[PDB]
Formats: sequence, C-alpha cells, structure tokens
Amino acid sequence: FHASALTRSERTELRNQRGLTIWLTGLSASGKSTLAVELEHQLVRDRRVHAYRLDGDNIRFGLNKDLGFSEADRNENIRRIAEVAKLFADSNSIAITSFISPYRKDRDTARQLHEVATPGEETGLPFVEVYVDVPVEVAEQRDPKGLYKKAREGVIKEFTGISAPYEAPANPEVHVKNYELPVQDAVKQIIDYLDTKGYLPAK
Amino acid sequence: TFHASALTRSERTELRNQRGLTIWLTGLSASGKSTLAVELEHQLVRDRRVHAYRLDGDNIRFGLNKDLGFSEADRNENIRRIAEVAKLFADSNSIAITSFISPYRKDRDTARQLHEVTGLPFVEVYVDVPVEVAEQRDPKGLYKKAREGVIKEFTGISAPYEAPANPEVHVKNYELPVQDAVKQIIDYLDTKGYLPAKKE
Ligand SMILES: Nc1ncnc2c1ncn2[C@@H]1O[C@H](COP(=O)(O)OP(=O)(O)O)[C@@H](O)[C@H]1O
Ligand SMILES: Nc1ncnc2c1ncn2[C@@H]1O[C@H](COP(=O)(O)OP(=O)(O)O)[C@@H](O)[C@H]1O
Ligand SMILES: Nc1ncnc2c1ncn2[C@@H]1O[C@H](COP(=O)(O)OS(=O)(=O)O)[C@@H](O)[C@H]1O
Repeated sequence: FHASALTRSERTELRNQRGLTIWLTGLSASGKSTLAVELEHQLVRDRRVHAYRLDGDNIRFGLNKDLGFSEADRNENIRRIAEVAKLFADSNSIAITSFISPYRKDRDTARQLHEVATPGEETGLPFVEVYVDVPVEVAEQRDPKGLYKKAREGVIKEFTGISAPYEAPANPEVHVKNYELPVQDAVKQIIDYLDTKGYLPAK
Repeated sequence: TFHASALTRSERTELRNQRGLTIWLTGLSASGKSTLAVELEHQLVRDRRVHAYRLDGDNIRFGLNKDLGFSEADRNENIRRIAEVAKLFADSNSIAITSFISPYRKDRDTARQLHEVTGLPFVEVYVDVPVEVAEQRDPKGLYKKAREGVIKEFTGISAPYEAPANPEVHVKNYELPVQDAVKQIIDYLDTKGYLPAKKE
C-alpha cells in the first residue's frame, strides 16, 4: 500500500490537468459573476476539466457565515477564501473566485498564500488575478440590484466605488475591459491567456 | 450566446463522469486514519480514475485553520469549517476524504446534516481500534505525553471519544492490512453506486 500521499506530479498526470486559481476582482456590477459562470461552463464542458467557482452564494452562509463587516472579519473573509481556493488548486482543480476584493492587500494576501511552496513541492500554484474593469459610470448604469442607488443614500454604508475605495490592480495577469465587449469575448480573453501559459489540456 | 445560469449538479455530474460526496473518517489518534486516507485517495484517483482530495491535518492545520487552538469553541469551529470545505468539494463533484479525530458525535452529526440537508452523501467511516492498540502504536509519542500530563484533554486518555453508533462503514482497524481496510470502504461505495465502473 502507498504510504506517501500523491505528489503534485502524479496527480497532475492522473487527473490530466493542472491546478490553479483564477481570482476576479472589480467593482460591484463590473461583471465578475457573469464572467465566472460562463468561464466555468466552458472549462468543465468545452475543455473537459475540473473547475469550481467560489463566491458569495456558497461562502457567505456556509464557511464564512460567522463573519461580519468589521476590518478583522473582512480580512478573515479573504484569508479563508484564499486558503480554500488553494486547496482546490492543490487538488488539481481550477478555482474561480468572484469577490470585489477592493484592496490591494486583499489580493496580495491571496496571491502570497498561493505563491508559497506546497508541502513537498518546490513551487506554489499559479494565481491568475483578473481585473474585471469598468468605469464606475458603467457599473452605475447597470446596477441590477439597485445597490449603487442605495449606496448613494447611505442605506448601504461604505460601498466600494461610492463611499469606500476600489484599489485597481497595476499588473493583473488578465485585464478585461468588460464593457462594450460581449461576455463571450471577455471569457475568451481569459481562456486564451490560460492557454498561453499552457494551464489547460489540448483543444 | 453564453450561459447566464451556473452549471447544475446534474450537468457537472454528466460532464465530470462522477458523483460528489464526503467520506468522513473518525477515530482515535493513531487509529490509522491518515494511512487509510492516503491509500484510499491513491486508489480512487489512480485505479478508479476520479477526482478525490484528502483534507488532513497537513493542509488544514497550517492553513485555513491555523488560527485555531484548543478551546472547545475552537475544536467545534475546526470541525465546522472542515465540514463546510468538504461540502464545497462534494458540490464540485469531487470525493472529499477527511481525517480528523472528530471525537464528538455532535460535530460529525452537524457535519452530516450540512451535507444531507438533493443534498450530498456523507459516508461516516469509524476507523476503530481499542485505545490500548492506539496507545501501543503511539508513532509520535503523543499518548506518552498525554499520560504524563504534558498534553491535556487528549482524546481517549484525558478527553472523551464518542464512537459513532451507526456509521456507514465500521473498520476494525487493528491486526488488519491497510489494503483490506481500504477495500472495505471502496466496496461499500460500490454497493451504493457512488463510483464509476471499475476499469477493465
Ligand atoms: N460584458 C458585458 N456586457 C454587457 N453586460 C455585462 C457584461 N458583463 C456583465 N454584464 C452585466 O452587468 C451586470 C453586473 O454583472 P454581475 O456579474 O452581477 O457583476 P458583479 O459579479 O461584478 O457584481 C449584469 O446585468 C450583467 O449581465
Ligand atoms: N492497519 C494497520 N495496522 C498496523 N498499523 C497501522 C495500520 N494502519 C496504520 N498503522 C500505523 O499506525 C500509526 C498511526 O497511523 P495514522 O494513520 O497516522 O493514524 P491517525 O491518522 O488516525 O492518527 C502509523 O505508524 C501507521 O503506520
Ligand atoms: N488534545 C489533543 N487531542 C487530540 N489530538 C491532539 C491533541 N493535541 C494535539 N493533537 C494532535 O492532533 C491530531 C488530532 O487533530 P484532529 O484530527 O484535527 O482532531 S479533531 O478533534 O479536531 O478532529 C492527533 O493525531 C494529535 O497529533
């Protein structure tokens, strides 16, 4: 019987794909969730790989149902999400996250956790920071849930882009100017990048 | 010309060619949980060709749960988080394999309902050895430290272990080859049709 756990190399070959994390960041209504859902469809369906999205829906009322909006809780929220994305990446799955993650330190913390060697290997796992970029005016014109309106009326306290800052990434792996660009083209810009790094199986 | 709705379990199941579920190991320190987890993961990924992942002390205690100490509020939290992570894995159509002592019936029960509450299968595996067997293995000298009071509230010595009354799989993991134990688990999984067809 095997006494040593599967190595990244054995798992990579046996699962026939690599593991990495795709981290979307951008204003509310920039389209993070929209790109994540379609990106996941193509990866699993079109590319035949294991990919899984982490977002408010499966995190907020589960793993992080105990976190509020305090500085401490906001940091812990990001920390936990990052550790989880890392576990999926370590299992040779492609984790896709779509949290506003407004602060540079939010993404730095997630990147660092991924970029540090894993128990056994000499390297970490790829962390692909995708800036889903739209001017605030574009986000406000979308405002599907009315959040911006309620943000400009204090109904919502400190809202990214309105009463709290969004710190734009200077050097994201993928910068998607997600406006006046069809969703299919934006998702393609992402998949095309992944292919240039050979992060995906043939096709 | 794009998907507005996220992949459904049914579709992810078709596309991934496997079901997702959580195999929860529970038992005393040195009962053999990691050994079983490692070999089980090898067999599921290699021989059965599926996506499975072990959640053990290694990748959890120093990462996601590094902030957790030992107050009971902490041991409950440790278990709760692990259960939620296992569920996400099952939801992704992966077979999560967790190996934590998880001494309290309450925690395992809470973990289970998190899954069964349509829903994900939760296969509770009791990796059972009487305490004298675990204490004679004591590969890391933890039992010796517990006996000397160097480690307090040590499961099975100075803290309780609530054995599962009706676990899906009961492994009498003593004077038993690891291969036979893993086979017991995998065979149970096939009786439930949880795995794709065996490779020819
Ligand atoms: N490339 C795009 N072109 C036009 N509309 C888009 C595009 N991407 C996203 N949207 C639209 O913008 C709104 C916000 O998208 P959403 O995914 O909910 O954003 P976020 O997850 O960043 O809050 C939705 O109405 C969505 O359909
Ligand atoms: N079936 C077995 N028979 C005899 N020894 C075993 C068996 N399974 C595991 N062990 C031994 O027992 C020790 C504890 O196993 P381990 O898997 O680390 O336990 P646990 O993870 O439950 O604390 C190890 O030294 C291992 O080699
Ligand atoms: N007080 C303690 N009780 C039990 N295990 C302990 C204790 N202190 C340290 N350990 C170590 O931590 C492992 C148990 O950790 P877990 O499996 O994560 O336990 S659980 O109860 O929270 O599920 C044991 O194998 C042992 O190496």
